[PDB]
Amino acid sequence: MSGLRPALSTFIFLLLITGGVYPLLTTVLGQWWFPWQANGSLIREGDTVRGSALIGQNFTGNGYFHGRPSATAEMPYNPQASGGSNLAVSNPELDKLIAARVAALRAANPDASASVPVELVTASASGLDNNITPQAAAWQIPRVAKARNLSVEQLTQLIAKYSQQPLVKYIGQPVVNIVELNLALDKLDE
Amino acid sequence: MSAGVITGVLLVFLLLGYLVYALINAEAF
Amino acid sequence: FEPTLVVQALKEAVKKLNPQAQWRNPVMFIVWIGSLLTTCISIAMASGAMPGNALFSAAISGWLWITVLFANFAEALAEGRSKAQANSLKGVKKTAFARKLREPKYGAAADKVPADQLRKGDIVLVEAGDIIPCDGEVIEGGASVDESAITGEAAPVIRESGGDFASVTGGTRILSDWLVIECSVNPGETFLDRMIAMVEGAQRRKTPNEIALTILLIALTIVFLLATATLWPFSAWGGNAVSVTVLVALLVCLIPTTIGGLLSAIGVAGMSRMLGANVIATSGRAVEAAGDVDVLLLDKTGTITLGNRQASEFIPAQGVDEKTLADAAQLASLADETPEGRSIVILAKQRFNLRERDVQSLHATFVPFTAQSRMSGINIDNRMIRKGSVDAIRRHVEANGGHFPTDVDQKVDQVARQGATPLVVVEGSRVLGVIALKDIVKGGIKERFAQLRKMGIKTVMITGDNRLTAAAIAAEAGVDDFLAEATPEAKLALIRQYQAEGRLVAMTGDGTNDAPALAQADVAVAMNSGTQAAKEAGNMVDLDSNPTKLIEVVHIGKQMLMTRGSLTTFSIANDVAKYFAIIPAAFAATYPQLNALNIMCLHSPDSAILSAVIFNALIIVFLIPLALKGVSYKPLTASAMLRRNLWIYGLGGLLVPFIGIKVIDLLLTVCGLV
Amino acid sequence: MAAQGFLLIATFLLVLMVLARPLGSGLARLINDIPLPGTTGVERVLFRALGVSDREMNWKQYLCAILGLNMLGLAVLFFMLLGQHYLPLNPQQLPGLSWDLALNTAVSFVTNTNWRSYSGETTLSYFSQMAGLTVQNFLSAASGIAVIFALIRAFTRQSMSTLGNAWVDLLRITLWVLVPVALLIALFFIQQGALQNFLPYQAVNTVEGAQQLLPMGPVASQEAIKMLGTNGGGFFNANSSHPFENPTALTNFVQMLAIFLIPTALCFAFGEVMGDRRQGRMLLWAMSVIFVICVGVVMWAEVQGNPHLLALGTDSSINMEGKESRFGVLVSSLFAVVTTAASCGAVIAMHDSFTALGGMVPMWLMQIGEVVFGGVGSGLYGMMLFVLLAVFIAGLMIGRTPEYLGKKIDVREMKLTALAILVTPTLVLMGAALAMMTDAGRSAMLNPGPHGFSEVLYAVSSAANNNGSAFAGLSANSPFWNCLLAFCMFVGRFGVIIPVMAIAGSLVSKKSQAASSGTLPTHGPLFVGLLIGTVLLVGALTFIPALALGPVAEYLS
Ligand SMILES: CCCCCCCC/C=C/CCCCCCCC(=O)OC[C@H](COP(=O)(O)OCCN)OC(=O)CCCCCCCCCCCCCCC
Ligand code: BEF
Ligand SMILES: [K+]
Ligand SMILES: [K+]
Ligand SMILES: [Mg+2]
Repeated sequence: MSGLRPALSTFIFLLLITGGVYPLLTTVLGQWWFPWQANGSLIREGDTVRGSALIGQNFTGNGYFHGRPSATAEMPYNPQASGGSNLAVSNPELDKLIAARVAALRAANPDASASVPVELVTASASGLDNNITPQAAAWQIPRVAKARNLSVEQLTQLIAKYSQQPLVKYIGQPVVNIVELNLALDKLDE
Repeated sequence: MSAGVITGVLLVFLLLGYLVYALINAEAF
Repeated sequence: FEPTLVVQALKEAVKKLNPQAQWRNPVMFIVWIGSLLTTCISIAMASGAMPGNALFSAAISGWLWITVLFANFAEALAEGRSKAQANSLKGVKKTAFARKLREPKYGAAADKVPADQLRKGDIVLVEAGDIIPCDGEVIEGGASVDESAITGEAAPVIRESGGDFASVTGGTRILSDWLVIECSVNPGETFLDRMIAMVEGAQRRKTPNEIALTILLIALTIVFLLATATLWPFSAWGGNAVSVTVLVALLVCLIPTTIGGLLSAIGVAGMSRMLGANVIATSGRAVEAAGDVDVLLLDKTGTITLGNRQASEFIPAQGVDEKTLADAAQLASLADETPEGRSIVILAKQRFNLRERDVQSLHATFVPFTAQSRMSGINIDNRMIRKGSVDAIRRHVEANGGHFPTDVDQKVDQVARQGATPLVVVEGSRVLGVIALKDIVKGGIKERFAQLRKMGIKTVMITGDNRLTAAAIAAEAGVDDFLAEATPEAKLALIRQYQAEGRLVAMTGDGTNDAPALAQADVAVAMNSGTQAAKEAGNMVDLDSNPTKLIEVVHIGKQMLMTRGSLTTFSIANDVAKYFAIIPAAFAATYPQLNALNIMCLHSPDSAILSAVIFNALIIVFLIPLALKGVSYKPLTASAMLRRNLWIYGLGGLLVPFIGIKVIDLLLTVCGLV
Repeated sequence: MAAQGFLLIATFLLVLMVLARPLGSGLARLINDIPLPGTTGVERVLFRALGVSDREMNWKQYLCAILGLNMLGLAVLFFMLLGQHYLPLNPQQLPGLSWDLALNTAVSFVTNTNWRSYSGETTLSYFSQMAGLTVQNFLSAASGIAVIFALIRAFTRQSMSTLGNAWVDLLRITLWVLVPVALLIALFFIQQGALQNFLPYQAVNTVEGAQQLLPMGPVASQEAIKMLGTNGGGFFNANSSHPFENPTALTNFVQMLAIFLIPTALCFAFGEVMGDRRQGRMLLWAMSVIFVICVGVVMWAEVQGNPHLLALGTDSSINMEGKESRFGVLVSSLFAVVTTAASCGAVIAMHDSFTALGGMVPMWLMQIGEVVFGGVGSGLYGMMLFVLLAVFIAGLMIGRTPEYLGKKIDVREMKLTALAILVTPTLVLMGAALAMMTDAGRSAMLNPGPHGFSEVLYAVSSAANNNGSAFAGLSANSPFWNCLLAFCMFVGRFGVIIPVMAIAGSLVSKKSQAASSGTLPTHGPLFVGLLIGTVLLVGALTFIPALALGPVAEYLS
């Protein structure tokens, strides 16, 4: 019985309840309790936004900690066209990319080991990955120390300050927040 | 499109129709 | 299976290779299509229209043709002569005749013409022996029609003009003397035509196990069809593709042919077991149907009771010297030949000493049944003995003058209420008493019907005889129900009622009024003493001619259900494993890497597919020797039986494919055929 | 790193059973038409106002009610998407979708597929997302839970004709189950970092000279309901790896739980409604053995990884090519299996960059019918089709009559079960065959070799099984692909729902008989093994040639 009255009433009532009331209630409660996470978790340096604390940018300097590749549509680390390169394992273009990335990393960091970490050489799933494990971000303390004139002790304590272990060891990885790490690396040297 | 592939598709569809009709009328068949 | 049956099955197989008759078998029809495609590909290759090897596709066509031909042959034997035939009824209808009678009165000629030339209003003439041509209403004369095809009771009934007993039927043989019939139905719809149409025109259903296995077959066939058909686009993507002959051969190699052949393996093995237990079965489904029956319809006259109503007791009148009654009955019914007269003679002669008087050389004169006085007997020197029914003797005695007694009235009443057919003996006058003629149950039947009630089979007892008798016999025999006075259409409607509820019915009859019903029942056991019409309509003759042969039939049926189950496990496992053993050989052409998936190291795709067709053929042929052997018929729980089947059969079925195909391929490569 | 894999799987399943056992009691109160504790006057006023005064429904009326609700939702969502340049809440003045893309999106969301051939950041406009896609998440999830309510009622009702009211089932399910749970999950996610706001896109100026434009939709509510009702329709392009949808590892764990929550609860509830708990624990055992074996295989395959990495200069060969550094490779493996088994479709990693076996296992889990903790409501009645099939086959190999939960099964149900089991594989094979035979269909593949065919197969497999996930290298935004996948989704979904309602209508009118010699118990290791065998053998006997020319060809290469 697709009776027109109970069918149209059920659908309209569920429409309002699950389309307006539920979104609105979640928005009001979020904006009341967690207004910084719900508005983007943006970083403010006065009147200018330096980016979310979750999105991660394309650092290319020589005194900055670099993240993974992106492979987003228009430019690297583009929040408007997220999506990673879907090159298979058997695609030779993936090897073509990885060889060049390893060569560039060995050329930029001639003072560390010659076994590049896997994180830095392969793209992320969203192309907006702000995170690299402590070891992958400690592989490049020589370069950043020479560039900044810091010591390895200051830089390793800095990386330690921005690491974030998960609750239990086996549901995630310990990771570094690169955007804030580099903002603090700037604020350190005035 | 061709002759071989079209004939094969026709034959496969006829066989599938025949099998589903024989599955609905399982008593006769 | 004597020789003639095998040649008949071979011819029915070749005849059933027609596509219009193969269409009713999905798996074998697909094998038929594949065989046709492969023979056509082989011709197109031999002629030069296509490139390739024509003798490998010819060998595959030839083996698919052998698979189809043997499948049709095995199905011929198992279910070739399972239908209800009306050959005897038709023979009576066609070889009939009768004599048209100009000048409707008796004093005229007799133009012998076929029975189809008659029509409504004609005036036919029949005399002793002839078979009444068609329906009608006697107008002149009276006789004794032998209406045992309609009712069942083989006692002649008097048909005469004027009164109520004037309607005759076509097919019942007249016995006493002449009568002038006037037809009453156009040649279209007589009674014989009605029941010839009831016999042929009644279909037997398929059991539930058959339908379940058929649905499983069709599901597996759709699965394999989709897989092997869509194989071509997927393989043609990566450069080279899969050949066409390889495709059709793979299709007709993968599908479940063993499961298709299982129904005939169980059919033949069931018929063999039945014959071993002294029942001649003509249908293989009948045995499994007996395996799970729920009702048992039973005839009375012919089936349960001997069927000729022998003599039981003498009952004299007041001071009439019972010895005199017995002597009179003996000397009177002497010349008679019907079982009732000889039975009276035997009863009197073994209940008293009267050997001296029996002789056929003496001068006495025997008065046979005249149908005008309705009493037979004998006339000896200054003697006149007459045996007859109550009312005929009443008329005779009243006509002479002698006042009819009153004791006989109540006496015959009592005998009738007992469930017998009373007679009367008279030595000119002073009726000498009654001689009940009750019909005797065959033998140790109460026990067997108790066993049938314990097994969980209801026991109706249909009849074509009056209620008094059906009630008395149903009491003595020990059946549940009964339906007295049931014409053939009544029996057939009862069967259709009972088997419309879903349950199966197992009628056991012998006469010609049972042929409709026997033609519609699932297990139709016809007594070996029954008429040819009964024996042809049924689907298993009972050479012991005992109603309670069903207690052994249902045993062999339960055992054939156990066998059908274990063989079903074997078949399913054999098919699922042959898929894995065959299909890895359809990838060697597309990607060389997939050679790693060829676990049995078969030679090549061509050899693998030829091995598969050979193995399919050999397995269907060997399935029958598997059914014949049987299994251990122990009573096991559902789970224990399932686990045992899985272990022995399901795993033997798993290993037979791989080893069988490998050895066949080894023989091919060793012999050089590749 | 095998101790970590074992601990991850163990903790997942343990917390899942703990959370789902209490909810199963609630769902059992709903299947028995009993009102929940405190909602019995609210329910009266609401039903009187909506005009749904209780009056039962046979199977025809129930089926027609469900289909009518779904078609009304389809029409509404289609027209809404076409005309989104007239509706409010459009900060970036996006234009209305096409006819082919709007049709595919409507059909996908209405049938619980949530197949995405677009980019949500630059296509939809805060009102298609809010008042369209998530309304259909709630409605499709409740339609699926209601069909299974009707089927359990058919199994437990003795000699009746009516399966209860459908409108009351939808309202109870939605209001009392899907909205509160979703609200709590949404508030958690927002606490962890997800978005909830209606602001215009934010203009960032990077630490260096670059520029960025961050999208700022109301992400958390749709995240919560998408996971909870196994819809799996992301707000952004990267489905559930975007830092605004899966902020941390705790949210990822809670999403993995949410997906498998109601499936498992429905299994506990099915066990409780028959009065025999063994009946339900049997389903949980069969489903869990397959899920654990698949997870272990995928984890091993990924941890082995790309062999060329360790030769080009890298330090380890683990496959970290399509995975976020926020979750490990073990977590991404577990989630790949979880989503493909659960018919959810939310992807935490790029399945196209997985290795050959890694990618093969989720695909096969999709292709066997999604009867391993399958979709919300869909998984359980799919598994019940397979249970009826296994009971039939066992009856066949013992020679006795089939019988499940007392009621005797006849051949009309066997015909319906066969058709229902054979509809999805025909759509998969036929659609993939048509896709591979037309230039338009096979010009979408991104990768060469057998991996292109693997992409095409995975896409039509996902659409035909209402899964949703994809390899995402397939450039499947064209009229051909949109129309093909729309047809596959629609037919799969409803051509499976219809035979289930027919079977329920045929079983509700029987009466549970007594034990016999043809009654084999449907618990214990024997029937679990028989049921696993049935499922895996049907799947293999259909998809082995298709998987030998894709994943296995590439793996063995
Ligand atoms: C190589 C190529 C591979 C192709 C595979 C095809 C194989 C087909 C048949 C062969 C099976 C061989 C089985 C041999 C195993 C022996 C069985 C046994 O002994 O059961 C052992 C225990 C009992 O526990 P219990 O304490 O004793 O009982 C306490 C009661 N609750 O559990 C068990 O594992 C039972 C396991 C039974 C599994 C059966 C799976 C087959 C299902 C058939 C499905 C086919 C349908 C076609 C699809 C459309
Ligand atoms: F032969 Be029965 F009496 F019909
Ligand atoms: K989904
Ligand atoms: K998706
Ligand atoms: Mg008889």
